[PDB]
Amino acid sequence: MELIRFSISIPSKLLEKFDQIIEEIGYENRSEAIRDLIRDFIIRHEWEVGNEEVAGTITIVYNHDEGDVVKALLDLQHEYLDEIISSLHVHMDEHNCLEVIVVKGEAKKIKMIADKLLSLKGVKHGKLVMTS
Amino acid sequence: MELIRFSISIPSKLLEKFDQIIEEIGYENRSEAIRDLIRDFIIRHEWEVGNEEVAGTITIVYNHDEGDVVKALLDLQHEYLDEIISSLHVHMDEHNCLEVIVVKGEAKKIKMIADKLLSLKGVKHGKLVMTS
Amino acid sequence: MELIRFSISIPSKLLEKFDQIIEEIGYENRSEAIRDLIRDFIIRHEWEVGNEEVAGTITIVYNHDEGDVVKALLDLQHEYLDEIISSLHVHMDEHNCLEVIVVKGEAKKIKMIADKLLSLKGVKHGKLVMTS
Amino acid sequence: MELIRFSISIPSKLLEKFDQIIEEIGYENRSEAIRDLIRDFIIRHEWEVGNEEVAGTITIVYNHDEGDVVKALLDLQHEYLDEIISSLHVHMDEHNCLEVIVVKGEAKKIKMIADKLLSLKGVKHGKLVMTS
Ligand SMILES: [Cl-]
Ligand SMILES: [Cl-]
Ligand code: NI
Ligand code: NI
Ligand code: NI
Ligand code: NI
Ligand code: NI
Ligand code: NI
Ligand code: NI
Ligand code: NI
Repeated sequence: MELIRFSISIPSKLLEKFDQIIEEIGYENRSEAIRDLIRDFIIRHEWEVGNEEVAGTITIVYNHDEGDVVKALLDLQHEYLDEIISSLHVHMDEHNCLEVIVVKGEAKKIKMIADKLLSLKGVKHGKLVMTS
Repeated sequence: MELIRFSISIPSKLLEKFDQIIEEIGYENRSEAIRDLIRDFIIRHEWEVGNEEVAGTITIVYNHDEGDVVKALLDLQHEYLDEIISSLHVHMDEHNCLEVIVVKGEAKKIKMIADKLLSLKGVKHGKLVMTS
Repeated sequence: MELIRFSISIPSKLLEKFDQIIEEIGYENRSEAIRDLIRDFIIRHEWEVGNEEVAGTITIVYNHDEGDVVKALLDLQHEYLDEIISSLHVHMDEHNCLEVIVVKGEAKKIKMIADKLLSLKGVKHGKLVMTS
Repeated sequence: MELIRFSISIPSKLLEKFDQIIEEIGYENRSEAIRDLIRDFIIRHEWEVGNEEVAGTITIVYNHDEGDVVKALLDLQHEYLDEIISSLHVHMDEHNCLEVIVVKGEAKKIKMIADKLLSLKGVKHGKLVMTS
């Protein structure tokens, strides 16, 4: 409606990995993709602060052998019964596990639970995904 | 390492709600905020680059009456058995569903299926969380 | 403590299939296995009539294509939200599905729900399994 | 078809609670009751006969603190990846778990794993529901 240009300083290695992925997706340029990022952020954020009701999936990959991650995960999960519905676990290989934990409840409490889990030791990856 | 600098054209109201949320969270500059978003975008999409062997969860939400969405999904999924391992399904309310589909395979073929799924009359959007 | 012998009439084809399986398990004879059956029955039964609290797994295999079984299953499941926790579904092949539905609640209501489901059209197999 | 007749030695108190429950349910004779139990036993175990390719759910219940039960399970399961597909896990209370493990493979190897699982310090019993 009325465009304003500004500049940003970013480590070159990083900006290039971006350009590669973005180039792949079909984007015409950066401003375009960065705005998406920005636009999505704002939205994902108002929910996170929302403090309402969300249903979510916490996907995580972890080497069950590195530390007591397997221990911690359960203890942490059993600590939040009301918010944790059930959990799917797929043994990816001799050492690695993929586990998606379904959670329902107050976005605030859930976004803080997702954090606790993903903040764990053996946790390699992980991401929360919410719904209205 | 080399710190490259560049600028982007962005609509005001958009750039407004951003800075606006930026303060709240506690950033120092837009460059910090924006860089993160980028590091995160890379994390989320690097798999779409190349053809490495991936594995993860495809979370979606739907209405099991609103169309053939249900049969469609099964017919579709059952088409790519090899890539789709299992899938958890929570019933949110009387008509709306939450279903996490776990998969593993080659990025190109994975995104091929991810797209075909997300794009169906009945599928009301659905995020992806894939690693390698 | 004080053994009483009685006799039973049973289709020969049947008694032989029994003898085969029982022979396989490691049983020394029939009375032995039949008593197990009887002993288990009595126990599984007092729960079923129990009317208390149980957590259960309803495993079922069905050709999603034969009838609207896929339809019926969801409609029936969404009809019992409070009792149905979540559901795992594994696409066994182009036509067949294995789906284990987790349920919690009043044994009476749950044992009657398990029935409704397994009584469905496309339903080939199925069995309820309860816990204290 | 030929109706064979045979008799069995059974302890009274046992044969007592049986007939006792038989009336309730509404049977006409013990022979009806007993025959069913047998038809059902066959349904539940025919897979243990031979080596056909089976698939189903191994439902179990445990206490995630009571021993190494948890790590044990994972180490064990991760040993037979090929046969074990996925597994749903509900948290019942503060220390007790419910976990349905979905598998597919050859009867002999399936029962081999089923046994090794059911028999572990931490596993407080667990039923099997397998077909072909
Ligand atoms: Cl930074
Ligand atoms: Cl009969
Ligand atoms: Ni614990
Ligand atoms: Ni595992
Ligand atoms: Ni089909
Ligand atoms: Ni549903
Ligand atoms: Ni419906
Ligand atoms: Ni299926
Ligand atoms: Ni291990
Ligand atoms: Ni648990």
